[PDB]
Amino acid sequence: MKFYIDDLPVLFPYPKIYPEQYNYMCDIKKTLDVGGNSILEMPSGTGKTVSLLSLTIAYQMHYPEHRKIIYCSRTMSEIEKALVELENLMDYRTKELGYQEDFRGLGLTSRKNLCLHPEVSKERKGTVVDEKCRRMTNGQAKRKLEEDPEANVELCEYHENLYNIEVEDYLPKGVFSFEKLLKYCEEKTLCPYFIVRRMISLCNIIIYSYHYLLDPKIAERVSNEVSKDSIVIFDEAHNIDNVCIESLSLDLTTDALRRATRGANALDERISEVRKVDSQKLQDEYEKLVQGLHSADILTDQEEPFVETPVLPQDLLTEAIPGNIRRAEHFVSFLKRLIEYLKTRMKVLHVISETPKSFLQHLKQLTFIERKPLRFCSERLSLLVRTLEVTEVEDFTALKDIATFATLISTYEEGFLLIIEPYEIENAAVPNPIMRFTCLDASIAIKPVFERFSSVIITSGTISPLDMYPRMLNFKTVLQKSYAMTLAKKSFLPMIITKGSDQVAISSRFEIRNDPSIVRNYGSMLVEFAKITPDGMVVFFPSYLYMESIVSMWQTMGILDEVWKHKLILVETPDAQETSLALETYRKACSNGRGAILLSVARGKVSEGIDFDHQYGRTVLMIGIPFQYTESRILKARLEFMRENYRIRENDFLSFDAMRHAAQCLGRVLRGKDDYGVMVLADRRFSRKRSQLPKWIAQGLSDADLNLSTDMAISNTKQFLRTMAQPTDPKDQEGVSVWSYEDLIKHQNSRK
Amino acid sequence: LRGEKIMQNDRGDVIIDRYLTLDQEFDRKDDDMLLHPVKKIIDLDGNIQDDPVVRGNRPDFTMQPGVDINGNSDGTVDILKGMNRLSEKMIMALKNEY
Amino acid sequence: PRKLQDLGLKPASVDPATIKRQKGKITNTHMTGILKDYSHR
Amino acid sequence: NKDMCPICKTDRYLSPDVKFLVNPECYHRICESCVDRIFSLGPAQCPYKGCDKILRKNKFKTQIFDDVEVEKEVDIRKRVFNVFNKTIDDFNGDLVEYNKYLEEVEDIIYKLDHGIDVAKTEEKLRTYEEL
Ligand code: SF4
Ligand SMILES: [Zn+2]
Ligand SMILES: [Zn+2]
Repeated sequence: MKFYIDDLPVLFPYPKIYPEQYNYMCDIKKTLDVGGNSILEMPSGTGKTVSLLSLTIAYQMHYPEHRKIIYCSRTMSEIEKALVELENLMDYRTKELGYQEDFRGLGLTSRKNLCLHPEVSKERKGTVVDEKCRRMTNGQAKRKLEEDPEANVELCEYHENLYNIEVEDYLPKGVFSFEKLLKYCEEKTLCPYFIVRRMISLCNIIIYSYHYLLDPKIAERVSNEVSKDSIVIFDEAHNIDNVCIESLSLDLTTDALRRATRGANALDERISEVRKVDSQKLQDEYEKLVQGLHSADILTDQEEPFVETPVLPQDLLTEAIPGNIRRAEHFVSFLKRLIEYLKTRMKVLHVISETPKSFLQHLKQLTFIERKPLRFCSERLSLLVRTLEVTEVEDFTALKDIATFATLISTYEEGFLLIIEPYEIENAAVPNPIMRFTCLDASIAIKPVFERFSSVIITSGTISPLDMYPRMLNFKTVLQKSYAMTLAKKSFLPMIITKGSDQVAISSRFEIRNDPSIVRNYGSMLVEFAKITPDGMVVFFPSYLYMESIVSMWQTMGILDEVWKHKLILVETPDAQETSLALETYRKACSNGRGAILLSVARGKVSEGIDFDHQYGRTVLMIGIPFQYTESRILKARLEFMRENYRIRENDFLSFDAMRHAAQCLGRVLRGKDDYGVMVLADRRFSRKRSQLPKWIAQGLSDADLNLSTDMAISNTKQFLRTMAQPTDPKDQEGVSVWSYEDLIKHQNSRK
Repeated sequence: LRGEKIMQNDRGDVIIDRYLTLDQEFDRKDDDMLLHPVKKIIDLDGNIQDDPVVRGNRPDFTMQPGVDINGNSDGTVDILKGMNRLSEKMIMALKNEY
Repeated sequence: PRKLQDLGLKPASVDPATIKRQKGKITNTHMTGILKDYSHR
Repeated sequence: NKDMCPICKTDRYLSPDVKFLVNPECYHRICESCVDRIFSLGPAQCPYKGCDKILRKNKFKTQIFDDVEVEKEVDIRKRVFNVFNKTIDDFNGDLVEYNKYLEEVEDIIYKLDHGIDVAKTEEKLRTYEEL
């Protein structure tokens, strides 16, 4: 349809529209026109991505400002869905306006997802892929080939073919999903990664993950190309604090330092070798360092620093190199004795938590390393590596960890803590000391974003409570609200199971995981639901270890044998590719009527973007509240930090963290309003968390379902599934849950 | 083959045990028989490779496969893979030449 | 073993001193040899 | 040279109370037991094959870093920083002069560590002490 808001014409790609979608679009436009941030929570059974793209694209195409759009999702798989929705929306616009308007929309991701080189795309880790591409694209190979054609260094035909054509002609006008982008680039032998990265400044809408906006290592290059007045959308940002914290965190092991000394020794040997034969390089670098230049002025735009900048760009010192680490050998000695100090700090016998200031003071005492040189460690190493012609950098890889640690601990002092533990795994014959640099404040990484951009929309399906995100992340919103779906007939049955058919309490507390009664009670619930679930059944566990133990217990008990008769058993595994194959099989078995059951972790890879709608999900079995491991030094430090700063009680945050994951998994079962499923929360502690669930889920949870038994939940499920299989009466939803164009106009008349 | 954890105490049979290592070779040949590129919609490998330079805090032992005192695997992941492979082979067998 | 344990050497033995070496008148009797003692379950 | 005194060959397994020490003069590992018997009466030459540098028992200390070479550099660094010591304010905020001063000190430490010019550098350390 094509309807009107106060003055903005918006073309919806569907003939019908939900009341929630229209209200969602109206609120978004109000936020955009008034300026500022907002937090909008729309249910999962209502199209959110299409509504966002429909309004925002229309907004950019109508107003004189022509503000760009930045779309942030949490995983790469979501970028594809957003791009597919964008393609569908733009195709509708091209057919209704009579022409293809000037529009470019591209997704962004790593080389590993976009490498077409037959020999470099066959790697099992992205770091190696980046290294090989850099070797063929840094320009060292091209310059050597220019001087002497006989050089055996190779290139990438994809990267080289781009230089023939201009940046504005890399792709035709339109929207390019990754599936479409790779196909187009393969037929013309071009690099999708370099095409995308060189077209961000030209895109009307750019879609990437949160790691490309919050992580300083990969963000600064991308951030410098996007505009300052663009529309910023945070899609599915209910777990954004976790991304913000891992961006400024690091871990050091004994193996890391043992591998760092070898690299430092190799670096010293390389410097000596270069000193004998070709010494002009060292002097040339030293001269520029004395002048006051940094990596930006020395490195060409074609090459990248060896050590990614680990701190936010606003905290990097703009002064010249301190002079202590100005020469190659002096920096190596500086680096070596820093490694030695780290090694001697790994021999503690009890957990030590210290501020970055205390660590710096002790470092300045035992050795004589000051704060300022430590801040330039990463910046200097990238220069030394660049000037040493280090064609293979396998030896020096470990030094990137030491440099990253050095530049972090010397930069930030508030909101950061250094934990040293003699036991990474308490269940080990021999201690394995670990050193963790943890970020406690989640707003440090997101502070630049909320200041650089004027308007930001924070939207998600299960982002509740809405007051805690402004508290946790220091930002203020013009409006924060959650919509309740106007579903004519109840489509999802949320239930809470507190005990088994024997009326014995059930819980997923880790200390009683190996309990014959709780294990058998959960297994009986799994089997009984597997008997009435028609097609698909997803089961989420609080942790992977809990799932591993209980599944093994079920095998001995024989509970799995009963499940095998009705459905196939697919299990989430640590390997990502194997889990992807499990998802493919699970979907296939759901489609052909064989029936499948998928056991996954609530805080795992499956729960962070994979949706189980229609037949892929008809029942969700939340086995326990997904609490973290409370006896974690990092979490306890974060809980203490939040309590003192933001006045958040430790239990409140722990419950909030657990519920934001339980609700996260619940909302992945409804796509439209014709979708239905049963949500069962199997834990006695869930009974008092109804007020903590999202508003649209809490409204559907009845007072009788707050504490059910397994038999009483099965009987209700059987009745509900039977009821949802009947032909819905169109008149019951003709104008109360689904709107035609005429109905929408009426709603615009009565309101005004 | 029944997806049950093998016990070292159990004596077993001498003759059949000779094929245990052969099965370890058949499972490898079957893992490739199932491996193939996955659609980007549900590609979980690209999500972990989205940012290849992510360095945070290593997850707790509750978010990792179980291990014993000596540090080696407890073996429960093997049976998880075994049932996963059984389901995958059954579904693949459906899409035969017929 | 005690002397070895004072020098810091692990002793592979122990002192043997620590080895702890571990009604009336019935009513019916025509059932002479029938009643099996099912005392516990 | 793994866990035992090179002189007395006192392995740690049979003598768990063994404790090693180093002398800045030659940085040679030696267990405490050898130190008392060889040096208690007075100064004597180091009991190493190829080392004839005399030392006193009062100078022995405990090695901090597991790398001997870094210990030598740090100790020399401590010796130099006890003499060559200034701050940014010492040059009234002139960063160029301060950085050049820092580079000179590092060059002094590098030369003293690798023995490039021991005589001239050592005299310079002594000279600056007066000033
Ligand atoms: S230029 Fe592109 S295709 Fe070539 S190696 Fe690099 S990422 Fe792969
Ligand atoms: Zn000795
Ligand atoms: Zn000596």
